[PDB]
Amino acid sequence: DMNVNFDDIGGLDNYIDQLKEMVALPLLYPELYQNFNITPPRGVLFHGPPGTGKTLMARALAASCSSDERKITFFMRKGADILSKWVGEAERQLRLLFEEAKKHQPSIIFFDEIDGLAPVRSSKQEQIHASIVSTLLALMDGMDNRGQVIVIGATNRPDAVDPALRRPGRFDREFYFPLPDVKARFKILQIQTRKWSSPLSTNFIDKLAFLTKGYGGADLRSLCTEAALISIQRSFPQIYRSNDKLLVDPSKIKVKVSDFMLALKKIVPSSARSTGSSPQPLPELIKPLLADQLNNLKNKLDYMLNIKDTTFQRNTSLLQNFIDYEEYSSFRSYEFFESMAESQICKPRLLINGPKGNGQQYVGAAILNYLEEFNVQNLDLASLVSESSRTIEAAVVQSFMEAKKRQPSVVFIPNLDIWINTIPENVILVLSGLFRSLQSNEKILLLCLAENLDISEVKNGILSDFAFDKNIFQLHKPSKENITRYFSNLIELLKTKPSDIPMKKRRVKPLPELQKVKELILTPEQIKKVSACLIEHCQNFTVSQLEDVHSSVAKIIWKSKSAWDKTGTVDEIIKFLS
Amino acid sequence: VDMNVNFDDIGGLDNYIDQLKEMVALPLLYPELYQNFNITPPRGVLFHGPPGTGKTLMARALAASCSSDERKITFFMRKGADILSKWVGEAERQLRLLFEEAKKHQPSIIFFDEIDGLAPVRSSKQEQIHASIVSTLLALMDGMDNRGQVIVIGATNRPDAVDPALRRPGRFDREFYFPLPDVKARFKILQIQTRKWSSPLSTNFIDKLAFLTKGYGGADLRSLCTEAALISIQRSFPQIYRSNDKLLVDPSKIKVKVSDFMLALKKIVPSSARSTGSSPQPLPELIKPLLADQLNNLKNKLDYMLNIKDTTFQRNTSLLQNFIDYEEYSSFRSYEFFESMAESQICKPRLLINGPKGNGQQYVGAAILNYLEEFNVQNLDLASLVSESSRTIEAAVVQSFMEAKKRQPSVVFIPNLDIWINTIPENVILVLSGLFRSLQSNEKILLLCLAENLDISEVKNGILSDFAFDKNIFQLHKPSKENITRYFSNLIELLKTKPSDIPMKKRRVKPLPELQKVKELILTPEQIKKVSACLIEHCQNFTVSQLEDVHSSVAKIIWKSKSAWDKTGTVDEIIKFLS
Ligand SMILES: Nc1ncnc2c1ncn2[C@@H]1O[C@H](COP(=O)(O)OP(=O)(O)O)[C@@H](O)[C@H]1O
Ligand SMILES: Nc1ncnc2c1ncn2[C@@H]1O[C@H](COP(=O)(O)OP(=O)(O)O)[C@@H](O)[C@H]1O
Repeated sequence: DMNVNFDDIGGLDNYIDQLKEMVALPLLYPELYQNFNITPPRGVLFHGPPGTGKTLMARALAASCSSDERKITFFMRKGADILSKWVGEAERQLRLLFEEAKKHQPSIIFFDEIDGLAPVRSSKQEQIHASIVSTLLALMDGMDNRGQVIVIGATNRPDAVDPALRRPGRFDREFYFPLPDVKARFKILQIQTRKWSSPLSTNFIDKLAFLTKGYGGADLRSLCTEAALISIQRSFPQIYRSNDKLLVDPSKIKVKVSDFMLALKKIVPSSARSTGSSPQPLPELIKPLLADQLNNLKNKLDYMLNIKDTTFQRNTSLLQNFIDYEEYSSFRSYEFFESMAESQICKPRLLINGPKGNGQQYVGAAILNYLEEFNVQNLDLASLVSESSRTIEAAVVQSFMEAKKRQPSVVFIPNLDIWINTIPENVILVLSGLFRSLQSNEKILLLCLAENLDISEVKNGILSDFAFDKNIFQLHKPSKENITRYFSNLIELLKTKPSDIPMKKRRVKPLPELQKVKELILTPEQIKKVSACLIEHCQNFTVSQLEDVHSSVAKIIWKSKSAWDKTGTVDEIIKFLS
Repeated sequence: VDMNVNFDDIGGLDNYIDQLKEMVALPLLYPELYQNFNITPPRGVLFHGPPGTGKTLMARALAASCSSDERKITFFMRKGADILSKWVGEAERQLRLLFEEAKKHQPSIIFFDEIDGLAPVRSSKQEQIHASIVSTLLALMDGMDNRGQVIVIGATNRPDAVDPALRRPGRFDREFYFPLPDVKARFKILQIQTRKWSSPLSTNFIDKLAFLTKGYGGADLRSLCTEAALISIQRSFPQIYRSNDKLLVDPSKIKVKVSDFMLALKKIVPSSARSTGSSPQPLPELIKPLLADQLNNLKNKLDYMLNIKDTTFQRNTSLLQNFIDYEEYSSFRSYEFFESMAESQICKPRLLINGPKGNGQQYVGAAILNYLEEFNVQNLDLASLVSESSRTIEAAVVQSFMEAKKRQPSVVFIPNLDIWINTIPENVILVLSGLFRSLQSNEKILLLCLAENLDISEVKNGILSDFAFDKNIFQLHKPSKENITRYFSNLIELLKTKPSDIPMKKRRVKPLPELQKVKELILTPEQIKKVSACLIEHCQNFTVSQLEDVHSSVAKIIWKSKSAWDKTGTVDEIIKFLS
């Protein structure tokens, strides 16, 4: 518990406004609930992925509603911390909790990890957990008409809470705390790196927000902490050898770009610990080879999914939309314009077909990194047959159901050429019947990537019932300008100096103790000959063959990283490409 | 179980010692640096690795080493799910009282040994009795109130059996892989266990023990030194094993020789041999003439494939010693460009070793896996896939590849590929090929397959065409004349020995003291040349298995007459056998 105000939470302004409403307006403006015979909303259920800001929202509601002109007291009970081996002493300890929260009315109650305290309806296990959920229903249903007991509940899996506790009288509003996008991760990184003695450039924070996809709110905090710790390790290492306190001085500890870029390589986000990785953007080496034809593949995805407009809820908040904008013949016209706004999506399908090894694993990852607000459901082989209990049928059906719950979704099938051979025809037809039983306005994009997929399989074959009619994009091999830029990026390492490479040198003097209180020869005929042989050898090559040539020439270049006579390196590059 | 074991007792984990000092000791001494950036220290590490690696030792040494000053650190320790009872109550209540007493004595370390039994994965049935414990653990570790300076350490064999909500910042933000130690760390562990001893061993003997103990963990090295000391006690004073009264011995002249360690290495089966995959070990000294000419070439090929001897970037063994001994030195064009051009040397590391039937592939695979010491070997052989009877083939292949995807220097190892592509189902090869083509180029997952008489038509237009075995096919050719000459020259060196050189043990002339209770060898050099010529001419165009058959068949004849001084009968029997 700290003095966390609401200006230490980034990206959740709408739920901040709704909580400020339900904690201020039924006690500051009481009259407005009489002319409409309505009760104020009583219960709210916070749910979402871990490290998003649920407990931060409860702590900020505790801190902000504690001031001079009004007192609001906070009662917290953790997950199943109220039960004991005594039979009905848990019922006593819950009833007395609501009694002290009732004889007070500054009280608001919070149940962290409600899915362990109040699980689903008990088919077996008629023990004290069912009595706990029955007394919780019977105790928070009503003992006050229009009272002051807001019961906040935090969980990770909201489907594990009892459905009898998810109703319009108890846990009314259900809030989803989403993993932040780029604009919100920018604000979280400014909230963390705010009171530092030397702040960061905003272009660098934009690059950090671009790099940290899949990072929660806690993982950005961990990245900032690890960058500060690497800066303390880099500035004053001598405090890692003494067992007694030394005298170091702050304001020489500045957090550079290298500390963040080294802290990024060791922090895995919580959405990639049991997955291994996250969909990363297109890497900087092969960006000359594929970003000429990824941008087109972005534009089609900007044309069949309506991403760049986002005509519903484009701004930060709904109340801010009522402040800075003016509203507008509302009965037929609203239905008509909402129908024509939602009718811009027919059936989002995309099959990205190319030759073998033409960078499909980069294009799929770059597209899944580009689609920020989408619930990606992977139908690859390593996610379907990973479990030894569920069948391929049940896995495909459950993944499509999770794609149907969270409505902007991407069903993602990489290596469709393998997927139409490993997966039997029954599961492909089950997925086809699931995709034909959807409305047209449903935002479930079926994305597919394949290598050497014959069009006879998608126009009259097994995939002919997925409607890949005009939505087949063709990754073709990179052209001569792309290969020229790729190998100019390669050749610029042959031109760099042996003193310009970042070879770390040993310090000639030891570290200070603390108080215990020549131009290389490269004639431009050789560079043009290396350019011409690298262009002529990689004629009609795919991306994997170009990376093979790039690695094979970069080994020869990195062997002579200290030499100045670069003639033998050029001759070995000539000799390899023959 | 919280002894005086500190940080000089652990050997070979010098990188995690710096981070555990960074998150336990250094916040206590320097709170002004952590409050300068408004950062909390990282609190809570999940130790994971093979069993017998040093997790509990690291926890106890963290509890005892940072408490040498007058800033005491209490060490609460919990065995793996010993906290739950037959009722619903005490399982959450005891964790409540544990975290409250850890809150009270504020610098504290809670150590959950074997946390995979306390916080298991949410299964299909039997939800309640573990989810009600996971819920109170998650709500107590990173709750709304400040937990204080409670450093939570968990320890496990595999981290996937822990719940993923625990593997999250604020609770288990750091995950430390404790590796089976390399030869320098095994040297340091052997130096640590043989440090208190009265007659210490030499340096080169500990070096030879560090080479001989490949695959051993730390606990196996401790058991080796314990069994060597016990065999030394059995060798010096046997009579204490027969009396029931305490005899008077002196704890001198009981020094551990080499012959005690050489028996302890036979009494100890390591955790590498208990596994079902191919145990990495060097080429044995018999067949090292036959194969080390064409193993070295493979090493050279791997040195051009994985950049082992070219390590200027990604040399992170210890970042703090890197910041101590070295020195720093626009921003993108000096770091990111050169890191990309150093990572862009690994394109697609594959290697298919293909020789005739019986040409020593079971030795070449283990020797390559011994050479790749800093790699993570994941065996995709048949026995490791079918050994876990609950898993399927597909799930085991996907699990091994996903374990190889993390800890990125890794080797996916398929021995007996000719058996593998004939007995694994056809969809599993496509699953593995889709997992390999869904990798980036710069990922160091080497695919190492060894095969016996595999057709090139199967890797050209077959079911292994989607693995890119184009240039990376190495042919183990049959061993040449000089290798066979050196092999049988060692055999001949066995033949021309004297029976006084052949080690026969003793029969002692006097019994042990009770304790106070409280000819010339006739073998002409022409016969040696005849036997060597017959061994060479008989083993024409043979493999390693046929050469070992001939070697065993001749070694039996030589060890028949190991006491005879007239070696003409055994030469006649050797020449009679090879006809
Ligand atoms: N939306 C956010 N904005 C800023 N910081 C956040 C946000 N979400 C989480 N954090 C950081 O994460 C920590 C709290 O997250 P946590 O309470 O662990 O969420 P949850 O309970 O959902 O896992 C705080 O230290 C805070 O700095
Ligand atoms: N890295 C190491 N350095 C020194 N000794 C070790 C190391 N690893 C293990 N040991 C020895 O092995 C013994 C048992 O280790 P243990 O705590 O059982 O590890 P784990 O819990 O991982 O099996 C310890 O008493 C220790 O002396």
